[PDB]
Amino acid sequence: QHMEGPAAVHYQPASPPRDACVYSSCYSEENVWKLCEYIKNHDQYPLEECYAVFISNERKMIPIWKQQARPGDGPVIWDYHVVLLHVSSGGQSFIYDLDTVLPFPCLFDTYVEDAIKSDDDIHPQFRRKFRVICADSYLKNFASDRSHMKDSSGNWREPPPPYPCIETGDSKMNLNDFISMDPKVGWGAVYTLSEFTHRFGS
Repeated sequence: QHMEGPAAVHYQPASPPRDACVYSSCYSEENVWKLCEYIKNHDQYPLEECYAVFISNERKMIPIWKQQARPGDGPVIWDYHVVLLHVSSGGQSFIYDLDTVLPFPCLFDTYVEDAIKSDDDIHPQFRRKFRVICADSYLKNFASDRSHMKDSSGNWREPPPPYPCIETGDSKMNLNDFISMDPKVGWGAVYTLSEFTHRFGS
């Protein structure tokens, strides 16, 4: 036997159940934005405990396992993917990924072990980096006009979410500044996988 040695065994989710959340396939940046908006308006948790997490790399090709789009043991290769991180006040982190087949929410270490996996044996151009943006800053600064989701004739590659584009007073499109993992660009902090797990893991 091994003791763990605060443990959020009675943790109450910060969102409704998965199937009650606003969701559009291939718009995880907006799915996460809508979770942040829910948390802000629900007055259950401080918004400052929550983070939007962009996952990508220089070549924009990241594997993620346990994804609903490819049931089974293989990964989805995304250009980028976004999840919500809640660092609960006792220190235990939870990941909210509407696209995972893992629990919603999922303990941080379980998500990193099963959905992300180690980069040690991954071909280097597929290795993952993480941009972590406070949810308040994400709601204040993110904007997307969805122009990246159209084909060469201007028609939707994937059907858009059923509400108007997210925009701010300062921008109608800055998605590339969140997908970027250049720390000189955008908002938040950029981590390698080992830095990310060192920072938030138990």
